[PDB]
Amino acid sequence: HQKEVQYEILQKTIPTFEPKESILKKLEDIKPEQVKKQTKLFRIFEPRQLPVYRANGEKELRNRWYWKLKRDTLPDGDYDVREYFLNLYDQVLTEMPDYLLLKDMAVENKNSRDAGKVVDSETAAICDAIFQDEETEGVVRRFIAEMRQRVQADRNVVNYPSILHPIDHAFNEYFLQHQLVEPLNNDIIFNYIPERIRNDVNYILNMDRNLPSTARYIRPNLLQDRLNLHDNFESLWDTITTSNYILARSVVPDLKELVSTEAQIQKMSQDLQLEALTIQSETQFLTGINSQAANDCFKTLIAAMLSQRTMSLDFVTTNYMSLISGMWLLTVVPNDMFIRESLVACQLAIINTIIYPAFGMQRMHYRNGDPQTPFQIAEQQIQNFQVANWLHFVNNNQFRQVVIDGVLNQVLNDNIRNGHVVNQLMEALMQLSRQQFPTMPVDYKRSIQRGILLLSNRLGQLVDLTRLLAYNYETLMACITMNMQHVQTLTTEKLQLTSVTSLCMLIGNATVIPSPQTLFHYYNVNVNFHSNYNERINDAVAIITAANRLNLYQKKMKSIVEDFLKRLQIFDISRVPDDQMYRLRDRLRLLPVEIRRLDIFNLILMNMEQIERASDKIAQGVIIAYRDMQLERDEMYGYVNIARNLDGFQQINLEELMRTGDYAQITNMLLNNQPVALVGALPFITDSSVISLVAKLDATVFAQIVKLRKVDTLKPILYKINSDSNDFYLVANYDWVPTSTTKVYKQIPQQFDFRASMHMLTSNLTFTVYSDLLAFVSADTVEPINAVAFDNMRIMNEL
Amino acid sequence: MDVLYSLSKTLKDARDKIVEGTLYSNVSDLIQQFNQMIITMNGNEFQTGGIGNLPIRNWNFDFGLLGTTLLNLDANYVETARNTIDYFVDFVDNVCMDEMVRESQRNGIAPQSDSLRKLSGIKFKRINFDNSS
Amino acid sequence: MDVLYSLSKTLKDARDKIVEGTLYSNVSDLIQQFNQMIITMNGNEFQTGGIGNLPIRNWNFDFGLLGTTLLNLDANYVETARNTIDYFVDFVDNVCMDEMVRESQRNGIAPQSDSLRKLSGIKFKRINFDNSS
Amino acid sequence: MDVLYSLSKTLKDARDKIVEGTLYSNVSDLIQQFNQMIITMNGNEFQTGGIGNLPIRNWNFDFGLLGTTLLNLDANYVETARNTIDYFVDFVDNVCMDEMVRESQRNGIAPQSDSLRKLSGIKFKRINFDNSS
Repeated sequence: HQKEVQYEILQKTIPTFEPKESILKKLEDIKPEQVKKQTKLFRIFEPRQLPVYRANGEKELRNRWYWKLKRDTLPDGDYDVREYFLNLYDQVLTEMPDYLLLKDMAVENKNSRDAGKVVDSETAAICDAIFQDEETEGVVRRFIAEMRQRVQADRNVVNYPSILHPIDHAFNEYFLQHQLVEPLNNDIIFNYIPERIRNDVNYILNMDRNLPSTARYIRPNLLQDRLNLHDNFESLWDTITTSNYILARSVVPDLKELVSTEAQIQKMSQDLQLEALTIQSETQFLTGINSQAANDCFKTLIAAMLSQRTMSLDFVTTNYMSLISGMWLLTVVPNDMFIRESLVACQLAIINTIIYPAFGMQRMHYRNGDPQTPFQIAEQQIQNFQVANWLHFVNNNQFRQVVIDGVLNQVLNDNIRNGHVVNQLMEALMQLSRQQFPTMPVDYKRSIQRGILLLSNRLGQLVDLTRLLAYNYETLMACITMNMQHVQTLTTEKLQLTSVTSLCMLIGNATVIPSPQTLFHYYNVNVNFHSNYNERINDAVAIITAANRLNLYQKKMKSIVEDFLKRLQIFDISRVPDDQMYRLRDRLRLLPVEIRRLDIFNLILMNMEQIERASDKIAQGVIIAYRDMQLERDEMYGYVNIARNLDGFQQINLEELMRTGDYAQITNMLLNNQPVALVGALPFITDSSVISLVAKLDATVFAQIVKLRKVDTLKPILYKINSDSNDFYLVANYDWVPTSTTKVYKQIPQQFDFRASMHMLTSNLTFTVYSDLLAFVSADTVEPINAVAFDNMRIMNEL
Repeated sequence: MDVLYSLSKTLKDARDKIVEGTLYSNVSDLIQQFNQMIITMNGNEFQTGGIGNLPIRNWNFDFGLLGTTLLNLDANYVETARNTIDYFVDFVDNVCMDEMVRESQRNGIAPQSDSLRKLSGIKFKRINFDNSS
Repeated sequence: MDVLYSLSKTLKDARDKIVEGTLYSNVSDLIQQFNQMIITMNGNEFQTGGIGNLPIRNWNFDFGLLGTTLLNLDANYVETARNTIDYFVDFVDNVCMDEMVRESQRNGIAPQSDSLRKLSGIKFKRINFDNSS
Repeated sequence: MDVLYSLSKTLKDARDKIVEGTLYSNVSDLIQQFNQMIITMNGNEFQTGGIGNLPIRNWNFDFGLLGTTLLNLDANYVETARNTIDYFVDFVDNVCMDEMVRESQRNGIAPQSDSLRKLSGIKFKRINFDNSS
């Protein structure tokens, strides 16, 4: 019970989904980055006809075209405006197209006299409106009637006329100029296959498909780990290795034509003569020796080596057959693939139960934490060449590190790959079969020696098994795209030495190699996971950098990191330690932003002020000047208390006033009638009443600031006095200058200019984008009987 | 002096790097700095003095930003950039000449021309970038 | 001239910046410019002439692009870049030598060698970048 | 030598480009290189000068990284960067002086000072960047 409690305490800090196997589905549901196509041009502005007024305030008989936000939904408060622009950045990133084909958006130009087309239907509406307008220039009208698209099918190019606001043109032009589609051909697909599988003679790869010059594809972002999650992220790395282990288990092949379990069990029982001994565990000795255990051992070993997930050894010391099999396990599997305690325990059991007793040596008094493993001490303390040489190999058979195609790989000693070292193992244990075991009881000695011979006499089968395991490991490792970082994980995969015995005693001579489709599926899953990892890193970094550069100080990067981890699809975020979350936040902060997202952010940042000042429901500030200032004459309002700039006034930032809560300065200035300029995104009341101006109601909207110590309810008055006012006669029929003591800091809409809005958008006429490159590869395999290893000899030679 | 040097270096980099056909990645940071300079200088009135025979000159800044969305720079981009670059270069040269012809005894290291004194304000500190000469 | 200078400047920057162990962020723009130069020059045949004792040399460009998927440049990247850089430097030196030994009364400002006249076509203007000398 | 030059070049760029008010885009790559240098040098002990009257200087590197979150550099960023740059510049000057005063008949081209010998290791090769002098 206590063990379960402690293990649950440890596991609650690991974001691994509790039904480990289910992780496989979550890994295989990750698809390639969804290919986004643009259906209409991106627009933030539209041309709109607005009434205009003469200098005397009388509405004119014609409307004028101005640029207005299509969706005017900007909030009040500077911080809220910056949050709105961050949301706009997220929207643009999510809806950013990966490629564009303008012909899809091309529509008939009604006024064209030469069968002209334009992109998009909004451009057609704008062009018709300008064409029908009476105030349009004759030259502009004739150009609309004559402007033409140019479709060059031989060159695969299309140019269309478009009407776009300069910001809209900037966005659409960036989309057109920076598409993610690359030309696709058979050379690209052939090089997409892992290089070591293309060189493997056991796999026949053919290109029985013809790719047109119009074929396209999007390159996966296989950038290596920028977060270095293998370093100082114990829980996240545990989860990553667990997911990789599950996937590798899914792709490891199944053994065929194993030795009959009944025959091998009877052989082992007859040789060991357990019933004749006095062992308290007579039945348990041969339990777990079956074909299922052998397959489980094969899968566990190869998957653990592929995922670089630490393994623990579970064995019963009294079962010396398990130790004899563990000798082979330590011969073939690198010693650093096991948790130090398990390796030490297994090696010490082997030393103190078999090897040292064999040579009449005093049992080793091994001290935990010794820099030397028990086998390292035994190598120096044992004089026999066979056993000492085998011990030397087992001591020095750690993984070697090599970078292939930019991917770090953990590779085996060449003696493991060809299976030759098994001979040495055999040699060593053959010596152990001839040893006296000086003081050991003779029946137990006979049983131990006969088990040693049980393993020894399978030399050919064990060489074949070692070669098969190494070949499978290499072939599946060719499909790994992320660096194989070796880290001792928090939790391990428990490997039963009885399963090792099953694999050693039941392996036949049926070569089983990964299917070409299995290799392609494994490589595709790895590529999808790596690409999603990189893309979500890019998204998180872009959003964090945008929030910091937008001065969104109340933004919590914790939510961004949680969303990033959730989109990685393999983390239960509820079990991520907080220190690791904050370390992830810091490391994400240190990364630079990806070029495309950074360019989009630069566009939004440079156009922020123009977009905000185009809003009709927020003003940029309010000047309280207790002198009487004439109402300005503007074509958009008539008379209006509009400030073109804040020059000549002390500026109080309303956001800073809200954040600090110190209203002493503002209160002192309002009480003493000190001219000031309150700066910040403010809602305003449009007042068309001349009587309101005479009553001076615009100067009565600031006492609530002092009363409530709030600035969120500040709604300055913006007078709009023109002939449409019910009391405009007061302006017209009397000799006076309309004045006010307050002005609203706001901008005037930009006029629509046809010359500045007409652009030519250029794209390709058509192409087809492909996702599964490996579907273009016809992959066959040789007969397993004829499968060869790296040394050009058959994987299994016992035949 | 730092702001004046930054203006001059931005203009020199614009002349050297804004060339037809060049990848925008070769000028992205330069275009960002140039747009920052335009934003900081916009809406400001400057006067270069009438000391000696140097004529009084007035300078206004109401320029638009440069594009940032092309894969390669074209002729239109270069001409649009040059129109602004010529004005900015003329302003910088006139400010430099106005500062070069003035001297003071109490504080000779501080700016002498009113244009450079204005440019020494905090609001122009944004223009400052790489000081390598 | 601008294209030839841009080739020389790109090669000098590749020699100086593409070094083992350097961050890819230190060369991203340089790598993009280098790859653009490779794309533009690939598939083109040049001849540096036999004027005087200068030997006739034929230049063919079939080079792979430099990778863009590293965090720090390694030995493989540097060697792969250096082979191409050596070939391009030899080509540029030969083109410069061919141009230097030529003159004309009519259009002596215009290119004289066949290689530089070919490089004056629009299909090479993409190579053009920072002109700071 | 290349690592020492890269240290000096990074420090010169930091002194010239990390200035108050400058756009972060003007330093972003430089900030990445600077942080790489800080990470590489952190946790390393150096000793310079035991020949002639050159004093024995001991150097420890425990510095925090520069931020990447600002739009324009401010006073705090510049002060932190300046402190780190001052320490690194003093270290580089002392290492250069230590190397300049030594000589060898056999391998005079090879590093002579222990600091440069340590810097010639692989663990410092990451510091290497643009070699343009």
